[PDB]
Amino acid sequence: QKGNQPEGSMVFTVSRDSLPGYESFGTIVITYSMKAGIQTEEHPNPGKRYPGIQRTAYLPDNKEGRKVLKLLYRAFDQKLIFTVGYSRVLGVSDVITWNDIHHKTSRFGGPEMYGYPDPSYLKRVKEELKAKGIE
Amino acid sequence: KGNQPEGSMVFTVSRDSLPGYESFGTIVITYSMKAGIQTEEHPNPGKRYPGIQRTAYLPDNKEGRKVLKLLYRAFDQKLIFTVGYSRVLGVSDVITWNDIHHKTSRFGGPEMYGYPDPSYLKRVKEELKAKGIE
Repeated sequence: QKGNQPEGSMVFTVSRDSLPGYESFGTIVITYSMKAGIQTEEHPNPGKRYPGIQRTAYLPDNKEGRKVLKLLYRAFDQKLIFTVGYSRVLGVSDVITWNDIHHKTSRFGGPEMYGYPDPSYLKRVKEELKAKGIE
Repeated sequence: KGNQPEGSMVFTVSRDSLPGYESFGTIVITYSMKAGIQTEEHPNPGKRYPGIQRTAYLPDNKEGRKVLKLLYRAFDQKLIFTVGYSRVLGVSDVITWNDIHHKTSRFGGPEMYGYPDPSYLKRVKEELKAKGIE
């Protein structure tokens, strides 16, 4: 239902250029700009500061991509796109992290590079949103 | 020449404007950097670092396009990123910027690494000149 995402903003814009696998369409560019803050009782280490982050994600500008954009706005409103805590790979804590809804942060390079082509990505991200009760 | 990890730099444009640069579009630069193993040119040779993805923004005006061309040269000369200490993460052994500052937000001004910031394009050109890209 409702998460512990930091304060911040979500905006988007579009480019006429295409993503691999979606050559008939332009590209949605989502920018998240999240503020530095102090962990609340809603976070794993209350009282400890965390820095802000900035992240950009990409979607094809087609009916399905715009539906996912709408669902991501819903998740952002429900404070579910990001959380604060441990970041698995580096094993650092007290940082802003993603929250199990994967975003393509590269245009190209396929899944190895968190980019396109990735023909099942839109289906996968919808599954991840549904797991948060967002459909 | 620097010691930037393997990776790619691409750009595209949006018709929407950045604060302070009304009636020009927005250049969107995407950097896609591969995980790797530190070389002898890095601070901890032999240690692995994970890949990163970063997007940066510039106004699509004359000055912004000049900066884009210079950033392409810097990327070609392996100077945009390095591997080392990140104060944000509080660790080293990660892919970091290399003292060529990028705006990773559209909005929110300097505190958010975004626009408006009337002195940014001058600053980034100076930082490029410091690496001999001019």
